[PDB]
Amino acid sequence: IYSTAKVCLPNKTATCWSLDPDLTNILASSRSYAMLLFAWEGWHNAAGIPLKPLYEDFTALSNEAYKQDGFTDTGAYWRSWYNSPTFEDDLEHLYQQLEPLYLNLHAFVRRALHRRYGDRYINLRGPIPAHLLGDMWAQSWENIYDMVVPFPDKPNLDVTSTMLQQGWNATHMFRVAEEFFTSLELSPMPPEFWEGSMLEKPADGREVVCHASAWDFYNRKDFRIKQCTRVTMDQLSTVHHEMGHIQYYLQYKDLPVSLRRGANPGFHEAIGDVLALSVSTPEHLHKIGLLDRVTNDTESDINYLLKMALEKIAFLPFGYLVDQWRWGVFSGRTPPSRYNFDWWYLRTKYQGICPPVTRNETHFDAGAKFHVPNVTPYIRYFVSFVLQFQFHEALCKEAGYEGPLHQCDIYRSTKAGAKLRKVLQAGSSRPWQEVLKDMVGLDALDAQPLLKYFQPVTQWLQEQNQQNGEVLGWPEYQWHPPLPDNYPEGIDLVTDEAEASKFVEEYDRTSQVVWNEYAEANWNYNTNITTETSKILLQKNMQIANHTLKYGTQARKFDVNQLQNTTIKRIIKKVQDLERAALPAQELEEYNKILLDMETTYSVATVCHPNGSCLQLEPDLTNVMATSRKYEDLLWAWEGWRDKAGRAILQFYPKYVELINQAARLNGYVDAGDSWRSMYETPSLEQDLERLFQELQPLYLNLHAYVRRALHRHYGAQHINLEGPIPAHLLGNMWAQTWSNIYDLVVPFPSAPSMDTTEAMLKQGWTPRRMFKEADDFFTSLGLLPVPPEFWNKSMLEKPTDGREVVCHASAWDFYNGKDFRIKQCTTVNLEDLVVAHHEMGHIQYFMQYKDLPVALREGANPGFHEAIGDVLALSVSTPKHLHSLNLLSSEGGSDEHDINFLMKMALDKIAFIPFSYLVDQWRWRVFDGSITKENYNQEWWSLRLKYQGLCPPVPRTQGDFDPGAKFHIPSSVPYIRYFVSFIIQFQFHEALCQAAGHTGPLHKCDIYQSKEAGQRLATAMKLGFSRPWPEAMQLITGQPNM
Amino acid sequence: KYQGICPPVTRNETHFDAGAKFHVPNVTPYIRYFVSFVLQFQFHEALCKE
Amino acid sequence: SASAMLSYFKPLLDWLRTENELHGEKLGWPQYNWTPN
Ligand SMILES: *[C@@H]1O[C@H](CO)[C@@H](O[C@@H]2O[C@H](CO)[C@@H](O)[C@H](O)[C@H]2NC(C)=O)[C@H](O)[C@H]1NC(C)=O
Ligand SMILES: *[C@@H]1O[C@H](CO)[C@@H](O[C@@H]2O[C@H](CO)[C@@H](O)[C@H](O)[C@H]2NC(C)=O)[C@H](O)[C@H]1NC(C)=O
Ligand SMILES: *[C@@H]1O[C@H](CO)[C@@H](O[C@@H]2O[C@H](CO)[C@@H](O)[C@H](O)[C@H]2NC(C)=O)[C@H](O)[C@H]1NC(C)=O
Ligand SMILES: *[C@@H]1O[C@H](CO)[C@@H](O[C@@H]2O[C@H](CO)[C@@H](O)[C@H](O)[C@H]2NC(C)=O)[C@H](O)[C@H]1NC(C)=O
Ligand SMILES: *[C@@H]1O[C@H](CO)[C@@H](O)[C@H](O)[C@H]1NC(C)=O
Ligand SMILES: *[C@@H]1O[C@H](CO)[C@@H](O)[C@H](O)[C@H]1NC(C)=O
Repeated sequence: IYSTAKVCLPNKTATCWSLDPDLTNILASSRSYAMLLFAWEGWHNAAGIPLKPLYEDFTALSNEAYKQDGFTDTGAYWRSWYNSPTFEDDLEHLYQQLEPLYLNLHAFVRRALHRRYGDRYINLRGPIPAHLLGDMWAQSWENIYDMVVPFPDKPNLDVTSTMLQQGWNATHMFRVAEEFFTSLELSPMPPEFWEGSMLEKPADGREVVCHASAWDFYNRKDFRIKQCTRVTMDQLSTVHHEMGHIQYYLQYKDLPVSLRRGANPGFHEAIGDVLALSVSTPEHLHKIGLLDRVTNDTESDINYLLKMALEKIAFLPFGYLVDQWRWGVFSGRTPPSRYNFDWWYLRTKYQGICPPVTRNETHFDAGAKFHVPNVTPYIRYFVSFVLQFQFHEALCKEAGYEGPLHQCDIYRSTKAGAKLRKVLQAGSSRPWQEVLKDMVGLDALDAQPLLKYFQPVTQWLQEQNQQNGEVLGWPEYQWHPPLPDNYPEGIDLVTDEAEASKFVEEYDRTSQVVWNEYAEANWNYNTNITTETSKILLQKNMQIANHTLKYGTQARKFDVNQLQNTTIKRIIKKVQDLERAALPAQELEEYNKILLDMETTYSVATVCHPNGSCLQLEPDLTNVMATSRKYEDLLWAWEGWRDKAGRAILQFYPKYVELINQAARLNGYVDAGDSWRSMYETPSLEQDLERLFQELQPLYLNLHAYVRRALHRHYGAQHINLEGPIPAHLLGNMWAQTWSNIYDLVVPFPSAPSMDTTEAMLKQGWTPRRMFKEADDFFTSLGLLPVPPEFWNKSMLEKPTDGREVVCHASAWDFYNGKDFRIKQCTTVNLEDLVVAHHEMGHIQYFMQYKDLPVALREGANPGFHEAIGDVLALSVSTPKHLHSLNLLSSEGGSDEHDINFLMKMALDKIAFIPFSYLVDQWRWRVFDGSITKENYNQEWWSLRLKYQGLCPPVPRTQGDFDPGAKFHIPSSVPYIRYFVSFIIQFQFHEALCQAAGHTGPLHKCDIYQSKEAGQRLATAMKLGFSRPWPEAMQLITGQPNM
Repeated sequence: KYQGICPPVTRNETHFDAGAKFHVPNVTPYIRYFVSFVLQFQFHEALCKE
Repeated sequence: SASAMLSYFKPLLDWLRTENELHGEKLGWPQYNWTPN
């Protein structure tokens, strides 16, 4: 049952793991907590549950057999081999002596495991979960030595090259072992060993595992160690160990056959291990000749001693624990109902190990160990590990070696071998106490030589634990690690830190180049709209979609919750979702086609006069809206544009909503409004925005009332009444987002002092290049670094060279390479042109500030942060003082009349835009989650238009007119709440920078110029980019974390 | 193991729950009560038999 | 469950659908911005 047991995964129950070939490799090499725990629980259940009744029956039968034999117990018979009436008390004293070393080692390893696995599955005052260590039974901790190596810079000792350098093979190893033995007056080894034994089998059958075997044919001339000798340091040590076994056999092979097998079970392993440890010393290795040069340092010594400690000290509690439980079971002190209770009591008490899952009496965790079913005593290994160091210390004292005990050797110390032979020849004739007294002078087992051997490692461990302030031992003995989330089915997830770092490095490397190529292609298509450029842009779009799908699917195998970091965790979280790439191939093609169709039918739309003339939006329809003061012309333009664009887009919009909702659901979000609101990482974004708007409402209401009064003064009373909304087209935009920015109708009081920003630009020689240069100069003077020089001669800002100039409106471009910061906008020359220029230079400087960041975080702290940072300086520049400094004349605050006029002009923008921005994006959110159906798209749009804004449709509308489709951002499918958020927080940033500028006064006219402290404060928070959540950067800029 | 009861709240090595019993600080042996409870019924059965 | 309510009026729903199809009436009110005065 032990041999045939296997653990199989919950699914795909075709073939499944066994212990020795499979389970050992995963439980030694893997570092996934879920996988390690799955293997541990599966193996222990599988091998333990069906072994309990058999063990109870065997216990009863064996006890009865040996009671008939004379012993009171089976455990009494097992203890009778050592013939010590107080064996248990001696073992308890030995473990109490070895306790401090194990406590220091246990605390150190627990600290390392807590660093690796985090303070939720492992706490620093408590036991270590059983599976986390190297072994399945926590027996030895070698496989954990990767995270525990002390000062790993010094390479570990090995002569792996030297056996290939000079011919060693296999026969010579036994020759050097034999001559080393003869260098101690130990008896020579008979010729039957040489050719009669086995060392390597070319084709004579399929050899056994042959890890270790020494044979003692009872005829006084036959001795074999089948080993399958290799050429390795540990192979040489095992050669010496097995030859020590054989030397024991040969030297004590004089007494009768009954008086054999050594003084007690545990003398043979000790005798072999003494020579095995004394041979691996560097000094003896050098004296043999396998180590050419003898370097020296305490670091390699500490490394070797810690590896030895992990091998042996980690085992000693287990060896004592296994037999203690079996003695308790055999004696009857543990009925077949406290098997697991007493087993885990012992495991926690002696080893400090905690079960990873809750166990109870249906389980048999002792049956998972090999020696419990295949009934074999276990305390021989404990006794041998103690005796080996006792013997070694005694031999080195007799050998005359002075110094550290672990570096001692007995080579060419024949004087020390005489007493070794004297003890060895005894065999089982005398009680082992007398033999030990002969060898060392002590009667019983002692742990003093063991502690003396491990003195340097234990001193280093004590110093490290005291420095780290760890508590030795495990208080909170009740603590048990929590079950991992979705444990039974989430086991095949990579949670390794090195793997995540490799993935993030590879993703950054490939994404940098693919996105740089995409930036080049986008620039070329932007400035060179043609057929070949469009085709190359489309092929690059397909390439980027395939790359994003591949790397997102790769990152979806990771477990972002179990990673212990911030940067890589953020990167994996960001790349884990697929930007519309989660859709199936047919769905993705349809989604791209519908997006392109909506963008196209919005871009090429034109409204034609009855006489035949046709007008596009961007060149003249916007102008015929901004400059005309005739009700019929405005109504014709408004209605015609809304009709054409909206009725074109309405045919496609419902399908687009369904597809984007499907993609955002496949990405783990809900209904594609959550996907858009998750850019701000605030779960309560909607409430915050509503509160901000409610704060802003009274000022907008006052401005709306004043503008309505002025418009009634102009247009009369038939078209506008003083109680009620204003028609949506009498304001100055096709959408009334920035209404009456053309404010000649609403100017508060037209005083004689009045600047002409639009006319001053034409009057002066303000070329676009020179004003862009002036913006750069002001940006530099603020305290921020300039743009690289090639930006001026590499970017275009004047005019196109193709059939279509550009799309209606776009933004700045970054190439992710740390060198290209191109700009695209060109709108002749105007005041609005100056402010848009300053906005785009702010955008470029934001793009350039985080060049040192990884590509995945090369995105900006918040979607609205980009616009806010770009526009705070533009807000500062538009002041009357800074406009006075630059080709204009303005009295600034000297004339309060002109100040009120400037404030009104600056308020007709940035107010009446806040309601519109929130309005359009809010409408979209309600459409995306099904609150607004296809039937009442227009109804709900105009309800929001009347509620938040104060506008009414100039002409009656019907279902079937898609007015929201006249905006550019609705068919282009770009979020809009970024503009509301940016308009809200750019004034916060202006206030903070003015406060840092050293003066406050009239904030509405305060300007930042040569204020290096404010620029530095802005730079220290613009540079984090997306690496940290938005509130941190907002607090760094301002102090108040929230909007 | 013997009584079959659990602590209502989690304990650790900081606590000393054995000292809450009167006999532990006021050092007095306690197995005399177990022995007497076992013995009194033996005496009763023997007397009833006789 | 609203299914029993729909089953109660199923003959009427069928006849109403037939009559509306014959008269060519558009369900709903796709002139929502309409008031009598
Ligand atoms: C392993 O190789 C060793 C040498 O590396 C072989 O033993 C030696 O063979 C050479 C042949 O030139 C002799 O001169 C030596 O006397 C041999 N003995 C020693 C101790 O060096 C050996 O035969 C090889 N063994 C196997 C099993 O293939
Ligand atoms: C390497 O240096 C160590 C000391 O760092 C040497 O240890 C000395 O060992 C000799 C006997 O071999 C003692 O007499 C000295 O007292 C030891 N020194 C200390 C500081 O304990 C060691 O022998 C050197 N060589 C090797 C090969 O390890
Ligand atoms: C864990 O995150 C930290 C930062 O929070 C990383 O530290 C730096 O990470 C960057 C980006 O990978 C590297 O360029 C630096 O070399 C890292 N610095 C140091 C001192 O290590 C850290 O690398 C992350 N851990 C892993 C395993 O990637
Ligand atoms: C033993 O457990 C007690 C009770 O849980 C611990 O005392 C609490 O410790 C936590 C962690 O510091 C504090 O937040 C609580 O306020 C403590 N409660 C009280 C009543 O003091 C105690 O720290 C644990 N001791 C050890 C050695 O692990
Ligand atoms: C734009 O494309 C045309 C194709 O005729 C080519 O001649 C021209 O050089 C291109 N311009 C740039 C700046 O690449
Ligand atoms: C994207 O990769 C898939 C992998 O199967 C490939 O079949 C497909 O052709 C690729 N797409 C394009 C547009 O080349």
